[PDB]
Amino acid sequence: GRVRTKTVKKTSRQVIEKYYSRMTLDFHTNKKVLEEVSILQSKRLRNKVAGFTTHLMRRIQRGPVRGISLK
Amino acid sequence: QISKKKKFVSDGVFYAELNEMLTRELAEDGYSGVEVRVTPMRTEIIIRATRTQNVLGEKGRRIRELTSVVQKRFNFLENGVELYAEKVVNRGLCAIAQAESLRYKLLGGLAVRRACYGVLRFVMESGAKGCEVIVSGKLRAQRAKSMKFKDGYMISSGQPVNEYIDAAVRHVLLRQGVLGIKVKIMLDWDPKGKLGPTTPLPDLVTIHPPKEE
Amino acid sequence: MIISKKNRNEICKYLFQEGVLYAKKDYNLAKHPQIDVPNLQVIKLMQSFKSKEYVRETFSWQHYYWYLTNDGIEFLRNFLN
Amino acid sequence: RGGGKTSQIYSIRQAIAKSLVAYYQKYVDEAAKKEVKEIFARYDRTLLVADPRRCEPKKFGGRGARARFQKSYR
Amino acid sequence: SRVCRVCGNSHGLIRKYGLMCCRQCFRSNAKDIGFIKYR
Amino acid sequence: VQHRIRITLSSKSVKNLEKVCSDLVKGAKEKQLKVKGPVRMPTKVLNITTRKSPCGEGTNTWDRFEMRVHKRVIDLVSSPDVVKQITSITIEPGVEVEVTISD
Amino acid sequence: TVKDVNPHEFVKAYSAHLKRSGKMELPEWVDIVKTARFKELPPSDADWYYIRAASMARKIYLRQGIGIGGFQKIYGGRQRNGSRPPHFCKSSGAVSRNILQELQKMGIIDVDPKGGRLITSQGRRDLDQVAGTVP
RNA sequence: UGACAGACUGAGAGCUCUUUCUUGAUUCUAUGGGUGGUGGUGCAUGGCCGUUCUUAGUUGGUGGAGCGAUUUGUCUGGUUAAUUCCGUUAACGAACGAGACCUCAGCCUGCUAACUAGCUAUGCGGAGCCAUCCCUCCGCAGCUAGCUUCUUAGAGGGACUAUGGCCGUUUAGGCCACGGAAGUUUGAGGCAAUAACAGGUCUGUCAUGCCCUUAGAUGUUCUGGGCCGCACGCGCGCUACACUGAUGUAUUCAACGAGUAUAUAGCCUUGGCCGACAGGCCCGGGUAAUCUUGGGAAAUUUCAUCGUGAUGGGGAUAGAUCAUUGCAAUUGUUGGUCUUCAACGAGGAAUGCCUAGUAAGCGCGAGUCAUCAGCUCGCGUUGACUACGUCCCUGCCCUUUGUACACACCG
Ligand SMILES: [Mg+2]
Ligand SMILES: [Mg+2]
Ligand SMILES: [Mg+2]
Ligand SMILES: [Mg+2]
Ligand SMILES: [Mg+2]
Ligand SMILES: [Mg+2]
Ligand SMILES: [Mg+2]
Ligand SMILES: [Mg+2]
Ligand SMILES: [Mg+2]
Ligand SMILES: [Mg+2]
Ligand SMILES: [Mg+2]
Ligand SMILES: [Mg+2]
Ligand SMILES: [Mg+2]
Ligand SMILES: [Mg+2]
Ligand SMILES: [Mg+2]
Ligand SMILES: [Mg+2]
Ligand SMILES: [Mg+2]
Ligand SMILES: [Mg+2]
Ligand SMILES: [Zn+2]
Repeated sequence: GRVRTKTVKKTSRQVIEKYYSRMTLDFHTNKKVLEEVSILQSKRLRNKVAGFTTHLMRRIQRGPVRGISLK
Repeated sequence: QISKKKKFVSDGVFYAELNEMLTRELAEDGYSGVEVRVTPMRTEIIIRATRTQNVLGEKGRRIRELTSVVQKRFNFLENGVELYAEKVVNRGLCAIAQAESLRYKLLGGLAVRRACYGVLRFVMESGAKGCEVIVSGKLRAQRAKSMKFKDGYMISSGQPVNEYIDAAVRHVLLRQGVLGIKVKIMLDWDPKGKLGPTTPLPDLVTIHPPKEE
Repeated sequence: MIISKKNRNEICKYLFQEGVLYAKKDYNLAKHPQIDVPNLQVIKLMQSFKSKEYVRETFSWQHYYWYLTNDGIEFLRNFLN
Repeated sequence: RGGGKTSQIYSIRQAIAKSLVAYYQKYVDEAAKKEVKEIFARYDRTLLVADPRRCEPKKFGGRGARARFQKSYR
Repeated sequence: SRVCRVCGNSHGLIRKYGLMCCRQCFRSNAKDIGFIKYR
Repeated sequence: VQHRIRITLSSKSVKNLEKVCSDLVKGAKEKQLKVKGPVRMPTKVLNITTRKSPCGEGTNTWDRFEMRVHKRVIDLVSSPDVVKQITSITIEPGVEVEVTISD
Repeated sequence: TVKDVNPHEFVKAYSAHLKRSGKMELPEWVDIVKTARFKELPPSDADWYYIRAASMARKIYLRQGIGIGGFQKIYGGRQRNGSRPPHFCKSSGAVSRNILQELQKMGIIDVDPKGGRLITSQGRRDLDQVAGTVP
């Protein structure tokens, strides 16, 4: 039931693009980093987006990845 | 002495009787709403319209009429309450003004579809994220039918409906029936606050550009 | 409606002094606020002024708001002034 | 204060159990309460942590949280 | 001998808190008075 | 010289009322007054349930209207003019002030 | 004292105490009354009047400021109305008022300022002395 | 225009009449026009509401295909609660719905506090007692607090499937496990698309077209009666058919809400006294976290009595009387007291609701309200059995397929 929707998925890819090196594997630091690169309207949605940037960055740190274009 | 429950209801009912009284008269004036403020030693009734010279009458004759009968009716100390007439900063963003404009066109004898598209493009040209207009009644034929004119964006569910949609319903008494008018106008995110709301849509995001140093 | 000249005269005194007036739908209350009348004479002579368009009547959802109009001030001027 | 009869007995249970370890944490030893806690926890987990369970609100169309008025077709 | 302050209807009337509205005219004016339907 | 003056605040609005509440507190804290507040009072919740239909037909469906009412209290050890010298800032729309002289 | 002893077994002791603590007056309506509107039969026990006293001599001991309109509630209970649903029912005040009257005359309780009925200085003694006389 | 007595009439309605006063151009008479109508038509309408339909569905622009209706987009597949995603791809890029959102509940010995909330300490005061002090329970006040654990209400914090494991196009996601207040979107609700229905509502609305009537009224007002009537069939329910109980003691634990000058105390009503109950008289408190009320709720828990008996289960029916509400109690408003003691022995064919503080049990508050709650909307209290599935019955969504159906298989 926790399938991440388009907004969480799309923002998560897009937010990595603009700030890749600035991110990490920590969910809470990623939550805080995500706090000061955007303006959002709910903390539940923030954790969802930061949740889809944390492990996504393992699969990025592990191998290649789709539309997101890392310099 | 009166308690808090009876107090808050008393203020609320006063607003409704006032606002539903400011529609009987300022119908063909572009009345859009009323701000009932209560200052020390004075209580404000900030009427606001899209045609201010009409509500004032000549040299403030009509406003004299209005303040005094409000004075008398709702038992205020004389010289207590006042009425004021502001102008609406935008006309297209207020469905009350647009519904009444559309009503007066249909009453006068403008063709129905000429009126609805005229309203629709005005509201959009006024800066709205979207507009929606519904007319329902007997047009040219005894069986009733409903026409819907839509433009731009429009939401219908969730909490943000309350803080982004300005909607009005007005009856029209065209001969041989009643055509009801629904004007649903969608506002745009305006941080200044004067035209549109201040918070954005709940699922709108802005990823700030990554400045380089 | 049979209003006395006395009862008639007290209606329109208030009209000049203030300009506005307000009754309710409440029939035969026997004491109008702000004046002395059983509320039927006021209501049904406002209708006489409204029929002859000396008052502008916003029926105000059965709550009877009235504003005296220039057409009738001149005519009501020639009765008690 | 509050609750019923049974709920209070389950309450005093935690009050007694928790109050001991808080006293032990603050005044005896921090590792002399690790023994105490695992006595309480290996028996029942609800002598330290409450039940979040509460009275689900009533909704209309019936006189219960889930129960609905009996339905008749003819 | 108690009717709606809005329409003068004798049925479905709400004296609670001293509104004296019928159950329908109230619903028509509910948000204006300030009764928010939070739930 | 130094009295017991109580300011009572009620409103329908959480955010709006705490705008005024804190301003009064910071108003008088800039005067180093004895400001004992805010004492926060149980929120009253007026309620009406009405049938949604105008005709009593269909699945009987009910809407629960309600109103939150918030109750705030401030204590000032001050004078009847020091209370009014402070409480002259712009009172935000609708917020109810009813300062009285306590015992 | 009072709280270390069973609020039941103790009142048996204090019900045996107002028998043999000299004596007092006793209504010429005692043996007929049902003590409440909703009761079905009058109290079964013959020496119920002192048990009601002993049970209600601890009320003021363990509280303060109870009138008759509150003492009615303390002994009221459910009421079965036959066909219609059952409710709460408030018991009678003639019994409750008079128990107070007797213990007033005997120096266990007194009338209370600020309203109500308040325990005596020396009545507290015996309710604590006989309390000590319970296992 | 208004009236005396009597007739006439329930009527102290002057309604009409006897008679002769009284008001003074207000009116009355006819033509015409208005007005009112809980009168008709929801198959003339608006608005609102329900329902199709609680599911996941709907639609442009440009481009492609077809003479055209139409189609594609909107999908083979995996996944999801979801047209939600991964992807696919003659489509590309968008709009609604879904989600997000909003509200109460579940954690915060961290923050702002708080005598209209309240512990904690100390001063005294009462008692018990190895007793003099100490130990214990209690009541009253304060510059007692390096008071806010408990209560209120603001801020924000916290959960994101985050970490681990197996599964999987090793994608989206699935199952689990330590931790945690919390891992069905944590719980429950609010809002909620397109297209429709000849769905309901003209009896909510001086919302409303047309028609009917408009002074001997379908207008209004008053008296009285009816909506409640009883051979019978139906639906939601209350109380039971008892011992896992009835009664009578003793014992004592909530939460949500509520108190319109209510007139000379008055809505909620404490405390005193009278009274067997019912109910009175008295002093008062509160426009309320302040008084009612920290709402001393019931089931429950104890201790006896009953003993398989239509019994003391059960409480219909009815007789006598008393008290309260109201202008009025009759076709018993209701609450008492005594007496009367019915059917009912777990309910045939059928059939409803329901998956954890849930079902079921128990009581309380609010709406209506002068009085009446077997109702509805909320609240808390005790608190399970079962299942963790399927498409069998009843239905819903999508695809493929057949149709002689299109008011559409009730064809
Ligand atoms: Mg029962
Ligand atoms: Mg009629
Ligand atoms: Mg219809
Ligand atoms: Mg309709
Ligand atoms: Mg095309
Ligand atoms: Mg072509
Ligand atoms: Mg196309
Ligand atoms: Mg949900
Ligand atoms: Mg209607
Ligand atoms: Mg009926
Ligand atoms: Mg029902
Ligand atoms: Mg019995
Ligand atoms: Mg019992
Ligand atoms: Mg009731
Ligand atoms: Mg299932
Ligand atoms: Mg075939
Ligand atoms: Mg055919
Ligand atoms: Mg057939
Ligand atoms: Zn109404």
